[PDB]
Amino acid sequence: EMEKEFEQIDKSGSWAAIYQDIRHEASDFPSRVAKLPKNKNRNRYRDVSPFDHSRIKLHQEDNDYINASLIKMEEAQRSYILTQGPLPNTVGHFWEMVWEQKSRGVVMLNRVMEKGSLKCAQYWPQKEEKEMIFEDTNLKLTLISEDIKSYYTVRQLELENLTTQETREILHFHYTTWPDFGVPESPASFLNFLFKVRESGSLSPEHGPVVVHCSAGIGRSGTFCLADTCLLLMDKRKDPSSVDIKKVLLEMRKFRMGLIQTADQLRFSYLAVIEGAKFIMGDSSVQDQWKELSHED
Ligand SMILES: O=C(O)COc1cccc(Cl)c1
Repeated sequence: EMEKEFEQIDKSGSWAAIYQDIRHEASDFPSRVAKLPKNKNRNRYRDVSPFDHSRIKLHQEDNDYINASLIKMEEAQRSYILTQGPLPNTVGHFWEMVWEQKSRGVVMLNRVMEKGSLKCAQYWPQKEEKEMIFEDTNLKLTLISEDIKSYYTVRQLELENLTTQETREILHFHYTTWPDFGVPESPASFLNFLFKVRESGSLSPEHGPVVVHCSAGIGRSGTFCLADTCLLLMDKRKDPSSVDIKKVLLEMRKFRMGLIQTADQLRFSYLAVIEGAKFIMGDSSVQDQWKELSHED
């Protein structure tokens, strides 16, 4: 059981040690396309690249490259696209990807500005009456509605293919109180947020994969899909002891490098899964307690 493993590592203070064993066992696959000189301005960080085998390709003849990976969790029947925060010159590529992959949800785990620096381009509209047009990819994006909670925001967006006049509704889930290289206030507000994404249908197999990002798309983004996948596996087998979070994280690291960036993100992931297991194990009321503790009202 992970809860016992949790106490052993906590009492022995071994998080930095567990974390280094994961770093050392992690997959290394080629990322040749990311490193082509024509793609240097498509990468936010020189040291965070998609592997060639799992990279998302844009359907455009000129240049198919975006810093985005498909993470396919076969047993859980869940897919995720993990990506960087869009750059000023890749906002059009970002929405082209959302369109082409048939995604229903975008999960954003960072603020546009953190620690006095820009972590992400402002890639969605701030007011209903001021829509965004991406000339390079022929898409229009309108803000339909915005629901603000204390520490996250849910936006309904309309994406229009200007080439075919097709429209889709995209849900933007914005977690607004999670610091870079840090961990949420408590497992409670993070779990409340993850359950809200699930409730929307955005993670369901009748849609394309959810798009998840932070600044690099590996740390905070990693924590989100590790907790979701672990809870679904636990669900699927109704056995908390059957789930090894270290093995799931290594399986995810076959698809994108660096998922979970610090030992505290790793400890946070264990905590989130352990608390989440209360619900998965048949205590429905725990979901209402999370909503209370998160103080979203
Ligand atoms: O997602 C996080 O919390 C941390 O991830 C990173 C942020 C910026 C740069 C790099 Cl290399 C990683």
